[PDB]
Amino acid sequence: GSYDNQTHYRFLGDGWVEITALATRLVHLNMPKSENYCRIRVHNTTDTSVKGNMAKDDAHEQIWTPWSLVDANAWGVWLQPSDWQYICNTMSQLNLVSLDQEIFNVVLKTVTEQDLGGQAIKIYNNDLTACMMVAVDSNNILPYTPAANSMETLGFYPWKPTIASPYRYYFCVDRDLSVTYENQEGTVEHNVMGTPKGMNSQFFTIENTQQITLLRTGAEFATGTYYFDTNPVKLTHTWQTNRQLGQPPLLSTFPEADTDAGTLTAQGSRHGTTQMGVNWVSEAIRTRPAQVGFCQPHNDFEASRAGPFAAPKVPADITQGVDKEANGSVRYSYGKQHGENWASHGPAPERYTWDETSFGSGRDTKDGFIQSAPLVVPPPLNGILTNANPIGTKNDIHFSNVFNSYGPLTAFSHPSPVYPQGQIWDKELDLEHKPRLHITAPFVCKNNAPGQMLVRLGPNLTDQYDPNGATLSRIVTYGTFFWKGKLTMRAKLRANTTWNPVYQVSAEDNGNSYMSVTKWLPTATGNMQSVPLITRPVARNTY
Amino acid sequence: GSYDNQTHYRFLGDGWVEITALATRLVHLNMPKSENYCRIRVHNTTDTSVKGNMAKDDAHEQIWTPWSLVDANAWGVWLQPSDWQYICNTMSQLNLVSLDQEIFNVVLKTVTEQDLGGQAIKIYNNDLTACMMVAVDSNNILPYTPAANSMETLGFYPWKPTIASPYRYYFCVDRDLSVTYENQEGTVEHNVMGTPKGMNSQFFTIENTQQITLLRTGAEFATGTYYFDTNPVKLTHTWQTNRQLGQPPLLSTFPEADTDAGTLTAQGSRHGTTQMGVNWVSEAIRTRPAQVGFCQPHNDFEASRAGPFAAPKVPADITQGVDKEANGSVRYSYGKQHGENWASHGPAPERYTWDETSFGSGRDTKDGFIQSAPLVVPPPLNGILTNANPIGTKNDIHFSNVFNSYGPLTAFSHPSPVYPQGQIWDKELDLEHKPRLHITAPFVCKNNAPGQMLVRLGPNLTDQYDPNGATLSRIVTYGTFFWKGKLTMRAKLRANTTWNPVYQVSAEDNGNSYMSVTKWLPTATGNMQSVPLITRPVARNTY
Amino acid sequence: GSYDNQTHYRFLGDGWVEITALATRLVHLNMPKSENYCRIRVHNTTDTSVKGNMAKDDAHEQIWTPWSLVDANAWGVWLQPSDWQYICNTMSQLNLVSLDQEIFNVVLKTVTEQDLGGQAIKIYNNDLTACMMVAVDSNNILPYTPAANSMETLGFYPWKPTIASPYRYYFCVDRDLSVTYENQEGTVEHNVMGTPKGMNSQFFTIENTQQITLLRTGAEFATGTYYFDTNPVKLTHTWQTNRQLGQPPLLSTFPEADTDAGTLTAQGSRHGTTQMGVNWVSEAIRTRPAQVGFCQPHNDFEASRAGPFAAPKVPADITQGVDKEANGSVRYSYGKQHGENWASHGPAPERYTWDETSFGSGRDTKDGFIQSAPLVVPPPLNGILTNANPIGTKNDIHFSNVFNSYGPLTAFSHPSPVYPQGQIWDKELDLEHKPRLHITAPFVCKNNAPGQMLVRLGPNLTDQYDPNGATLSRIVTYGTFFWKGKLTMRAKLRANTTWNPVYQVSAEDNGNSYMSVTKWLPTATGNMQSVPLITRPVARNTY
Repeated sequence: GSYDNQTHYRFLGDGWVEITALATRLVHLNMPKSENYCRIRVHNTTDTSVKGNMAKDDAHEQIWTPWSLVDANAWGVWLQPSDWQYICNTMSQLNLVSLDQEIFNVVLKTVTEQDLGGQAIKIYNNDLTACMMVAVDSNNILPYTPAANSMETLGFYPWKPTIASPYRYYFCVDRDLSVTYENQEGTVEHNVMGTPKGMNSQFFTIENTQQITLLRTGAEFATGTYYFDTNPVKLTHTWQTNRQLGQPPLLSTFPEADTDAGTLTAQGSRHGTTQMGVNWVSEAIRTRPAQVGFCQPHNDFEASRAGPFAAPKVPADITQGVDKEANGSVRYSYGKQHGENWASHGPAPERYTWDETSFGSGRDTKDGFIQSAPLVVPPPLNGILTNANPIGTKNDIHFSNVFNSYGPLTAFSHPSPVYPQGQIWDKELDLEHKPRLHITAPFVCKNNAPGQMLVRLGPNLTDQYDPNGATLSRIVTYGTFFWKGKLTMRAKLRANTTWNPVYQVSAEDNGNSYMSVTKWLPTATGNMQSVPLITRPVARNTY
Repeated sequence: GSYDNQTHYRFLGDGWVEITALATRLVHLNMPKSENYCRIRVHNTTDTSVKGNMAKDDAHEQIWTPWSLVDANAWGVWLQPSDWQYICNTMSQLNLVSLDQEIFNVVLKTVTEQDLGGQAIKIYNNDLTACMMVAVDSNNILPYTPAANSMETLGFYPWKPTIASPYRYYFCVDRDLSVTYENQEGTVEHNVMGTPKGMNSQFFTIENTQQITLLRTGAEFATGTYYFDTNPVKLTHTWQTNRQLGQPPLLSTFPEADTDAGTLTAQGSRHGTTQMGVNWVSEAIRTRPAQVGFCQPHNDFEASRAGPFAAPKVPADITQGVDKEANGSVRYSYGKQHGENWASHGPAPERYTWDETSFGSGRDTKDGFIQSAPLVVPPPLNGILTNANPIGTKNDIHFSNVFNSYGPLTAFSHPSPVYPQGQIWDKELDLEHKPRLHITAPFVCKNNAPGQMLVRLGPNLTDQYDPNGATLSRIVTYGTFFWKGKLTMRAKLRANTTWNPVYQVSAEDNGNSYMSVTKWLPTATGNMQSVPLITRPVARNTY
Repeated sequence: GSYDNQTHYRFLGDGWVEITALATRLVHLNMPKSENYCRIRVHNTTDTSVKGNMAKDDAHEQIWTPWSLVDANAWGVWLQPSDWQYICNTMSQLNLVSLDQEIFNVVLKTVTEQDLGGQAIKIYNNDLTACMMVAVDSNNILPYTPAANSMETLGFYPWKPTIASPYRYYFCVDRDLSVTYENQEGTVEHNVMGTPKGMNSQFFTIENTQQITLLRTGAEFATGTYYFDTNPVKLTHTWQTNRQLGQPPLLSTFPEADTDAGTLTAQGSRHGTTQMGVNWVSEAIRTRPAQVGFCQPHNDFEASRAGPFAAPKVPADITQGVDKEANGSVRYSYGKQHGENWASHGPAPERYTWDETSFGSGRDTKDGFIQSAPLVVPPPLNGILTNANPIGTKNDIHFSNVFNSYGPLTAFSHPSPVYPQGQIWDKELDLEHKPRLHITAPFVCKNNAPGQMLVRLGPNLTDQYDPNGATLSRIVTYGTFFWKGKLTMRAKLRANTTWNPVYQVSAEDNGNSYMSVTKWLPTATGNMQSVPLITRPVARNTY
């Protein structure tokens, strides 16, 4: 029964900090809309029957459970904006050690109607006998639904009450949606969503799969110390592109003044190795150890059995010919509970394009080209496939949209954790050949995910209860409880090597910069906001 | 000297079955056509000189050895059709522990001619002194030729005598075959098969490489318990595509009746993350953890030093816009000894397109498209590369034939073992960077393959034997022997999680279904057949 | 205080699974209609005074107790539809080991009236002092009333609240109802129900016979581990009829093609034994070891001291001349709490004719006949009593309605447990010569039944309580409590003997088959249903 909410750094020897984060929020649990598990076939035939709207398709089928989950899978739950700044400036890498959770001070209440002055007011009595059910999926039978996807985790301000994210999982049906364009003459050949297949139909109930701990008013619950098995993410970014790996060419002449340029040895009489057949070596055509960053086939919509979906890109830099979509810049969309300014009296969420700090893996899709199989030094008109030639028959789809250049020697940095609206852990997929990375979470658990902590208000019935005919009348209940977490981490402090001062995440004055300190400060009525900080300030050397 | 042929399941604790399969067949060994090793240059100049016939090329060069191999690399040798059904319905995964082999009851006979009634009958005397040679390639010097490729393993019915597959391996020559089309004006520029190169020419004799155990009539041989080091394959299939990973969007309105649909929150005011630049999030464009299944460049014919060959695809689902060739559905072609109906009095084999159960990795190549680098919600005519636009100059080759979308975050399930005509183990290639999977065998041995068991009738000469001039007259011999194998496996029983009844491989009545029980039943004259069963009935959850 | 609801299989050695089922429901206990024991003489003189309505008689006399019983005597309480499928496909037999019960989280509430807006709403306060009474009939003095007879056991879906079945038992009076037919001229000679006889009149109160544990709000109760003594039922069906026992006759000629038939040795020169006097032996008249299945006198209405009742048949197959009533196919009639579709907005229950899988004991009542005492090979007109000759004077009552052919060598299989609406245990009758089987429960307890668990809301009186004059005014109370059970079982895994794939209980796609998976799936509003599964898929060999 303690409201611990602060982070303790415990400096061991050899520069190994043990960051022990702590979080505590008041979760406001409400009664379900129904106590029944039900599959709801979502289909937007008013939005995909228009020609060209295949990216506007969100038609699916989901089992909707009466349970709701307490998901704390975001960094803003555990760390302050000043704690992320102290970690990112000073530590060199971050790892996850353990995760301990707890539920205490369970309080359940009912509502009642009383007439006062001609109107009806609410009366909030206590239930000293009604319970709430806690199920922890420690073996992971149920589907893993992280609430950081729909932005439904716990609130990032410790002094605010939190709602609980309702639990639902995907039921697997068929969907076949035709491919048109923006003003196509004709029709949509297929817009049909199928039936439950007998092969792969999984109806998971929480009751038949979990061991449920009933919590009456005044009871506490605890899951003891899940231990992580993840790989350490790095809090320093890389800058070396493919043209900055190895030894530079030695200069024949040196600059006399500070503004002059140094000339190299001529290309016909220069040493080194190439892979082209020309009898000259330059900085562009050389033999590098590997290829830093690769060319994604950006904005492709693969079509599996469940309808079209955009293929996920690995996030890289948006290099100066600025292309956010061609490199996979994640566009977040969060609410008032997760970082929006509370003075935003609008229905639209606050949205932010996350810019990736790894400057070596970006692909400028306007200065990339492909020449012919022998190398001529000026290529002719038919000997170069530039990024302005139409692929197929149509313009606006050049070769960079279909060129996939992932190879056996492609190296790329792990994508950085965005601080407030991020996601900490994700479980690895149950397929036999698992991907190398997840683009949603920097820590992919190798063995087993921590438990989905599901909570549910137990049903309080009225006296007229007939279990046969068509009705379920129950007393209106709501419950509030405290959740306490404890995320132990393990960081390594930064060594100082370079001469010049490195980049640090400081907070500027009240202006119009992005680290304006008026953001992380409550207003005259208390409207806090959390905007994303930078994760990897200090550069590191790749090679 | 025991005819063990049955499978014993031994249930250990914690649900760990030790399946100990057993096989025994009577192998009918015949005399070779010649005792000489000879390289036979196969070249079909009557079939590839026609324009467009580059997939009809089977021109190569092979060393033909006088030895024949006893290959038991198929599941039908070890398991009954009722044993595969008990394993696939009830176990969750399968692993290989050991493999023990044995050769006993060696019987050699000669033939003779005797005149009876004006015609010549055969007389089958015994050889009590002639031997047969057994070589087991336990160190794997010789080339690894699995006889499950040419469908030449042991017979799948235990009550039938079996022939032995002749041993031959590939000799490495050059082949350059020109690329034409179906009615091209012109000629074939190159249809020449080269000479033995001095660099890579390997002539492997069984005599100079192996230790040969001579088996006279009444002797037995045994290789003691090769121990496997393979990875466990899974007997449960996945259904989750890329649009069914993660948390579903929460519904704003719920369906009133059982036939209504539930509407979601509008896309302009929905939370989550994308990787496109639009200020709305839908189910198609979201940020998934990985990409389940990838886009193969289907029906491409790469041309190495030894002529053209189709690049192998990873088998996936054939999702409802049915495309068996674009996802790599293996087309088997077996004979009367391996699963054809014995009443099929024809020269043509029985052939079956194996359909893959992993429903999440299939790629519908008619509803896949690529848009421009910024995202507009209806794309224009020049802003989408659909699957009906010609690539290059010609139709019927759209972008899906050349789009390779394998990336650093591509996840895909291991392909399932087809039961009767499958292949159990394959050795990993001796290259320095080995592939992730083999599309022919679910168990790739990490250290060393089990031994190629080669057998050969020892030469019985006549009295006029001159080792110099041009002849080798020898007595006509044939031999029959028993082979006994023992394949120990290790399976894990299935946990029951879902509410609804899962899919099971039952046998329907005498009708026209695929699991009609009249298939696995001998006819009025005894014509059995083995058709492929389903390997992964029960679905599992990927994420 | 744990909501365990899942089934654990614990695989011991030698293939002996210990299935430990678990159930937990929220039982909604209501106040009785009166606190008095009262015998209610039910007599439908508006329904049996019509001529011919003797099967429409449900006139009896019952003591109605103020107690209600928590009966968990059905398989749907303990097992999921996917758990029955895993047991029936994979296990060979089933036995009952123990049974442990528990009552916890007892919550009692009253209702009150408050005026709001001109109408009266209900107010549900708590009783922290009122109790509920729990009596467990561990010695079985009271009459054994299984609530699976009137379909009043606990609900089969774990996420639904359950009502408690009211307790009542039969008081023994006389009833004499005359036998008429459908349009008889005359009258009903006797339709009189008698008085309490002094010899056999038993008035059982729960108070004077049981030891009652009072449970106030926050107390728990437990009955410790009743241990069963039942016989194992078999989860594999038989198919061998009386004409498929023993050695077949050897064929003289064999079929040449797959469609030909094999002829036997002629009957005049065939060996074997008969029991007829003819000098020829055929397949019909032979000497079998026993008689599989017998001929019940179907649809007879015996008349004891308490009125007419249908004599119970042993359920057998309904063999192809389909007769469900002549073999005793049990016709179940269940409600919305026990397996009806919840979208059925009707007063009529859902009803299902249970079909028995034992294919060897069925009696086709159209191809059965009786010949004369010596055997002629074509019988004459007066030498055969076929199933079209009238018995007595009237048609529609042939000899199969009165032929009872149970003998000293009649063998018959035990009837199978229907899964959802079944009944698990029944106690054996207290008569000196007990029947061989019960047609309602596969496990008849040899020594002592588990205890009838009776529950009752303790009386809460108002302040004006006079124990003499005619009134009992009490406060309106209702109570909810959790019941936790634990049924340990003991199964044996299936051995695989046959070559062909055996029958398995799979789930087909969304169609119109009986194992359509849309049945075991909630709808868009959550209307689950439980239809009966098959209990004995895999066949076994009788002889």
